[PDB]
Amino acid sequence: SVKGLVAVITGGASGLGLSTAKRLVGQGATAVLLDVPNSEGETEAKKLGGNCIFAPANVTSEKEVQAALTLAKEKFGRIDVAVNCAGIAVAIKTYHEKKNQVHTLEDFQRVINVNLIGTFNVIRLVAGVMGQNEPDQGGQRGVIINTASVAAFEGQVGQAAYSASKGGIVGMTLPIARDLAPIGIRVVTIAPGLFATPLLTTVRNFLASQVPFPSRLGDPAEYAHLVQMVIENPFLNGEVIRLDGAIRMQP
Amino acid sequence: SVKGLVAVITGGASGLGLSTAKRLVGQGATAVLLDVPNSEGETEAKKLGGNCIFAPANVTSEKEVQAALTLAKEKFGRIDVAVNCAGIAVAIKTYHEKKNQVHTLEDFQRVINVNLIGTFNVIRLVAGVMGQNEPDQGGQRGVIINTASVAAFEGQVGQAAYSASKGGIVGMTLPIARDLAPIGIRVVTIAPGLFATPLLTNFLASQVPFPSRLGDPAEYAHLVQMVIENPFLNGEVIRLDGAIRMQP
Amino acid sequence: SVKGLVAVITGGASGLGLSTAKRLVGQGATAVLLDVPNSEGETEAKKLGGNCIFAPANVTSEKEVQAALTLAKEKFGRIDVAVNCAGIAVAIKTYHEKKNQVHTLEDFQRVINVNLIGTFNVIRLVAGVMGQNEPDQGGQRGVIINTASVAAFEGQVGQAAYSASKGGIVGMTLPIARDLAPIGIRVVTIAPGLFATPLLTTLPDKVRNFLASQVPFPSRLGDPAEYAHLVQMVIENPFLNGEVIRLDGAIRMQP
Amino acid sequence: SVKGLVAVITGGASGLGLSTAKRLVGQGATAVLLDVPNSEGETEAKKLGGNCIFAPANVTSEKEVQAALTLAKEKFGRIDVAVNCAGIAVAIKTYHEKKNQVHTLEDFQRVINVNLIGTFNVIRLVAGVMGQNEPDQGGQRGVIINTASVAAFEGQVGQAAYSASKGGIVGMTLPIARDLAPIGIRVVTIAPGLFATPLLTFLASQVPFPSRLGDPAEYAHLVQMVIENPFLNGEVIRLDGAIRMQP
Ligand SMILES: NC(=O)c1ccc[n+]([C@@H]2O[C@H](COP(=O)([O-])OP(=O)(O)OC[C@H]3O[C@@H](n4cnc5c(N)ncnc54)[C@H](O)[C@@H]3O)[C@@H](O)[C@H]2O)c1
Ligand SMILES: NC(=O)c1ccc[n+]([C@@H]2O[C@H](COP(=O)([O-])OP(=O)(O)OC[C@H]3O[C@@H](n4cnc5c(N)ncnc54)[C@H](O)[C@@H]3O)[C@@H](O)[C@H]2O)c1
Ligand SMILES: NC(=O)c1ccc[n+]([C@@H]2O[C@H](COP(=O)([O-])OP(=O)(O)OC[C@H]3O[C@@H](n4cnc5c(N)ncnc54)[C@H](O)[C@@H]3O)[C@@H](O)[C@H]2O)c1
Ligand SMILES: NC(=O)c1ccc[n+]([C@@H]2O[C@H](COP(=O)([O-])OP(=O)(O)OC[C@H]3O[C@@H](n4cnc5c(N)ncnc54)[C@H](O)[C@@H]3O)[C@@H](O)[C@H]2O)c1
Repeated sequence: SVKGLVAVITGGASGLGLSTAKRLVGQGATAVLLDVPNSEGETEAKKLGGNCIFAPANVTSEKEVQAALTLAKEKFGRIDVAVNCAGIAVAIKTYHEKKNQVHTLEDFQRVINVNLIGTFNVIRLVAGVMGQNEPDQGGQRGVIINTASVAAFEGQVGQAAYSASKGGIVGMTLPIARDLAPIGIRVVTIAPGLFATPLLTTVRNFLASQVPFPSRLGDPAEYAHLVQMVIENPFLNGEVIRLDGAIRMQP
Repeated sequence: SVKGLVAVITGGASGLGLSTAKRLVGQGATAVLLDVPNSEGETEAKKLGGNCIFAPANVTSEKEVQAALTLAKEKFGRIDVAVNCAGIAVAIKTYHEKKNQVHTLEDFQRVINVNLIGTFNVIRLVAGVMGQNEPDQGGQRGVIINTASVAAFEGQVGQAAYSASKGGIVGMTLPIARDLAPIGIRVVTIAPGLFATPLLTNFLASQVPFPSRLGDPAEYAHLVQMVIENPFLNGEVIRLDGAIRMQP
Repeated sequence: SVKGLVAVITGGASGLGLSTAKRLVGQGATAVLLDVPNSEGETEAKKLGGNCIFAPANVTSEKEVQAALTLAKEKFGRIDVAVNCAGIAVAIKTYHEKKNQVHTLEDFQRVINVNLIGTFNVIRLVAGVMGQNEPDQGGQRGVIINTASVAAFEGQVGQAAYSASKGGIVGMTLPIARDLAPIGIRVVTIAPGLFATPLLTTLPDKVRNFLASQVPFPSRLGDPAEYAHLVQMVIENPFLNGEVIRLDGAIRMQP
Repeated sequence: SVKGLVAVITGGASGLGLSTAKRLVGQGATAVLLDVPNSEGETEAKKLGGNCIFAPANVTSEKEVQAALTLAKEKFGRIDVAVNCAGIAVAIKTYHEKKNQVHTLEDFQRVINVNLIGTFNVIRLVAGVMGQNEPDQGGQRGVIINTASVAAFEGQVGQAAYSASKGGIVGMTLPIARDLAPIGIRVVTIAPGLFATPLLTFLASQVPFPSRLGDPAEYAHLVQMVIENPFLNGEVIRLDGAIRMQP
């Protein structure tokens, strides 16, 4: 059970992170939605009730992420779970032939900074807050769950920056789990396929037609169920799980 | 949830398969333990009550597996879930120079037959029984979960036969999920690390990063329940291993 | 350089194993084609000249493989390299809903037996032969190269048996490398994508006439000589071990 | 044969990139060592003679890489091969309890910027130069080889930033190969284990066989075979003596 756990969920105002918060709060946990000020964070935290609050923060900022973790610790006393869902996507070829356009350096850097450096910035700072917890009976002080993508493995045309960012999350999953093993913090990454979030919601239903079964986009509530299972299962650690209806992405 | 689902669990008399049966029956499902006659299948099925029965079957025998599946379908109405836990292990080097000892072909074949051919035998026969179910509201007719091992990825010295058998389970997970997509059967594989079961029959726990101990069979059972419940998990292998990576 | 090495190449009468033998013999190695009697083995070994001989053997037979290895080792004095290319393919769904047909157990067992158990059979029996070699200055006594397939990773509809057998070769590559590390035999597996060989008749027809469009670049079937070049690089590079290499034009296979 | 090809090798002043340049120039190719101004690049380029020049540049700078590729084109006429070996490493835990010390953001960013963004920076700019080449008889215009690491798969304690950077090179190998397929540029990544370069010079004893650090010239051989094999694309190759890294 997740009842009573405190979860900080980056990208919590929409899509996968919002669905996660709704499921964990419906199961008794407390959630802090960490998302940018221009998001619907405050609306969604109101709708989810008194066990969910909004902490405005950009995951690339050390100050702002420290302030949101400080608010979560003040309000709820501790942090037990962090879910990294904050992310952006772009579709830009390395070299776009009809326009003779090279991918810019700044667009690659922006996707790296939000998705990869932003996820490490939350990990590193939440690990220190989870380390102040007393261990449970099984030695555990917290669980950190990251969101990669099947683009880490079958990146499509146009996905170089996105796939590098998500490959980086995959690549650092095991060394962070090994780093935090002495303090009892599990680190697991989910790699979603194609899900019905603002990111995707003809262009869309072609995509969807490619998922072997079920033959549709993923429902965010399915991601949220996998996050609850990862929190609950004490032995799942250092691993990346595809959640994708058996799709393999073509170019 | 899993309430009302009917599961067939090979290797169900012991270890990971027994723990899986205990958990699903505790959650309201029915389980049929498929295991060899020499096992404690009957006593464990009686202990679990009327929603658990024992069907004696060797998974390399299509006659015995098909009889066990028919007993399950007649007793409980249908089959919704199959979990392949039947398996054996050996630790035999390919070649051992000091004793000039070559791994026998028979010892390799035996592990492939039980672990890999036996798992495929169950999959192919249970698929058509699941195909008889009316699809649920999301189109699903059943879920098949296999047991590979981290030895599919970091096989140790002595594990050539076991690793070939478990790498075959890994390798066929995707094409069987693609085969069965049109009738709504999901296929997922769990790759355990080191677990506390009779398969071990004295320094193993210290290698695991965290938790730094052998896995508890009930943690495998919990992951099985999650795979059964999640409609979108398919064609994937999941390591359940405390972040271990095996050295030689 | 492979000049002077003695290679035993199973599946040597055709396709990838034949091209391998042609390249290695053209670079000065000696090659023993191991392939079934009912094949072009003999003719191809004659066409390749005196450094190429045909040893009839089914890789599922312990006695035939041992007799082919013994023939290589007596004739040429030693065995330095083994290449496993013998294999078969079938396209059979686990369950075919339209025909209400279940994959037979014997069709799965036969593909496992040739592709997986036959490769292990060659490996286990050649390992002791290579361990009689004097180790070179780097400690090496031999190299074993196996052929899996991208089907170990992206098995298609109908490829359950094939992908199980090739997944088995991938899964055992590391433990066999670790087993043979103390006597200096490297173990490497190549996973080809789609190659222009007599094996292609397995695909539908309107599906084979279609392959090239799926390969990003080069946008065509692989040429067997490209597999052979990769085999030569694996034999030459001393530090390649316990690894599987995809050789596929960057394809990822769809269902 | 690589005879006549022009290769730009980042990190060319030392270690794996230098051994690659030595091997390729000894097989008749031409090589441009792209490495920082403070490296020994110019002296190593003179020792290899007229077919090897140095282009001082930091791979994280657009301007300096553009200048380096223009120098390569001006000297040798075209670019056929790029090899990304420029890289750095740190050993810093995500959180170190005994010191109560969080890994700094800046140390992680530095490693990501040189290893990952710097490799993409070279890839994107060299792809435009290789697209100026007429295709060979097989449609190819160039070959780009990157250097990841086994730390992309078994990153050790202290390797978070390095493993993130190297996992990003692995993750982007396939989409970049797919992006550049229509212009005939293959993209392949090598993931070395443990090699005897300045980055390292009991680790030797953990390699199954050969039981030693890798010799840079074995990485160089593997680069030459990737350049020569027309069908290797979108793949990552471990070059590691069968090691699997423990924590
Ligand atoms: N939807 C898919 O199909 C899919 C597939 C694979 C992986 N993902 C990953 O799932 C995660 C969740 O995405 P989603 O589909 O829910 O999309 P979404 O756009 O609905 O939600 C992402 C949220 O992240 C927030 N965010 C973006 N940049 C941020 C920043 N710097 N700091 C703080 N918050 C920031 C956004 O404001 C938004 O609320 C992302 O990491 C995405 O890459 C999505
Ligand atoms: N315990 C571990 O550390 C571990 C780690 C990784 C993978 N696994 C895998 O988990 C699965 C379960 O093993 P376990 O640890 O529970 O061991 P176990 O020995 O306790 O249980 C395996 C059961 O399979 C049965 N079985 C063996 N061969 C059979 C056959 N031909 N037909 C029918 N039943 C047969 C045995 O009688 C036994 O009851 C196996 O596939 C095993 O390879 C185990
Ligand atoms: N051609 C492709 O597209 C492709 C793709 C991936 C993997 N492969 C693998 O490449 C290897 C070579 O296949 P190919 O394409 O060269 O096909 P091929 O049919 O041209 O050659 C395979 C050879 O293996 C021999 N062989 C089959 N069973 C044997 C047995 N029991 N004992 C001894 N020899 C036996 C056959 O007689 C044949 O000469 C096979 O392992 C195949 O699975 C091929
Ligand atoms: N040596 C190993 O054991 C090992 C193992 C795996 C991966 N690698 C990777 O191999 C590659 C080569 O490293 P190496 O071992 O040869 O080490 P090295 O230090 O000998 O060579 C790396 C070179 O990259 C250059 N470089 C660093 N930052 C740069 C920048 N911003 N711009 C331009 N040049 C820059 C350095 O000046 C140096 O000449 C790196 O990517 C390294 O991460 C090395």
